[PDB]
Amino acid sequence: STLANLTEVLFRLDFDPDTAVYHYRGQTLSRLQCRTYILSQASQLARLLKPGDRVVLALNDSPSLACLFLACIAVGAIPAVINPKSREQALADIAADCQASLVVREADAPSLSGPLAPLTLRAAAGRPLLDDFSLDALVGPADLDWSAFHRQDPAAACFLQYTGAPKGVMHSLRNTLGFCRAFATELLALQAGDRLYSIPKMFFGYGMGNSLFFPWFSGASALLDDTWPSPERVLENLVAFRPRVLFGVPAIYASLRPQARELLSSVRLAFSAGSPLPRGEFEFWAAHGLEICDGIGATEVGHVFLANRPGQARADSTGLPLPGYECRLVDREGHTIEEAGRQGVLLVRGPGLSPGYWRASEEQQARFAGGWYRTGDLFERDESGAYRHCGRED
Ligand SMILES: Nc1ccccc1C(=O)OP(=O)(O)OC[C@H]1O[C@@H](n2cnc3c(N)ncnc32)[C@H](O)[C@@H]1O
Repeated sequence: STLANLTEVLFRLDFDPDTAVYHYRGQTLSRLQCRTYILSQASQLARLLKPGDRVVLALNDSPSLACLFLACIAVGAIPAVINPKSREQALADIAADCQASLVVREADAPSLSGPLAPLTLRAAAGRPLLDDFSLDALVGPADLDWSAFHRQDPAAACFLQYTGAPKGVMHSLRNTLGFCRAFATELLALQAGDRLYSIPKMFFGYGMGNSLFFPWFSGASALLDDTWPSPERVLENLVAFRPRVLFGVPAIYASLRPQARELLSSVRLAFSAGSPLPRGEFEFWAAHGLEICDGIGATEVGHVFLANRPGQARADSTGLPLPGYECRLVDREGHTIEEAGRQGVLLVRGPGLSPGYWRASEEQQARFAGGWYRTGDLFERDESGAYRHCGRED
């Protein structure tokens, strides 16, 4: 296989550079604007990080976060995005687990300490559209025409996602493009220019796909918001941004019921993940003319791998495996279940599957045994081949 770089690959995708990619605080950035800034920032990060160095980003959703993440990948660093409001010990544990060289935090955040503590840098106060994260002062201004991408095997780790003792899921160029194609192209068929709004943030793998990657991958644009998603703020964003595609979770759709008319003004594709979408929620929204598509993803599988298809969703159901994925149910003795209406543990293989955990015991890595990911979820299949969640194994 040819050595490649995920950021470089995204930049080569054939979409109009003048179209929007990210929206933030009433402002918009084009593909070209972000690419220029990412390359400039990469030229600075290359003075600080060697290929392979890990980076933890403890930041609220913003274009600067998304661009910094891709600039890290551009230089061969391995970033991970975590909750900016993580307790100090939790951030320390993650930074220690991936042996991070650098942590980028919110303004006024404390410095990391302890054995092999990473360098801590801070975002600027005032929430600028584009932030240098003190790099101008630390390593000097950026180069003007940087393009020194670090190219590596497409199966090698290029970023981490942390969902007990923290476990970092490795994601590679190959399986990232894999989960993007299966979900953004094959399931949702996102179109260039589509305005996307994910309420879940980029420290959740669901939100990272929705907001960080799919805009680049499909030529769409995403609203990024660094404040918490109170129903009041979600409503403000809906009215201001008018997204065509909404990524939520079941409780969010419940909370949006009083604002159904405003949501229906612009939302044509409504997705729900994270936990099962109740029939009552599906049917409330159907009565207002909105189909909600329930699908399951997991960090170890990159994104959604089994879902209701737009135009064909059904209540009280998780739908069908996405193109490229294979799903299997096993009984308590490990035997494959062929019958309908019989629950078992769901295993999955396919394009989005992670190559493994960054640092783990053999027992932890055994969740990936045999080229499948063992979800730990109990599911049953009906005669049509559709799946329904039934709980967690024990
Ligand atoms: N990482 C993701 C990317 C995309 C979309 C979701 C995720 C995501 O949730 O990733 P996590 O690793 O935090 O959690 C995975 C676990 O969450 C549960 N689950 C998720 N979606 C559903 C659903 N629709 N119905 C029923 N259970 C669901 C299930 O227990 C699963 O094992």
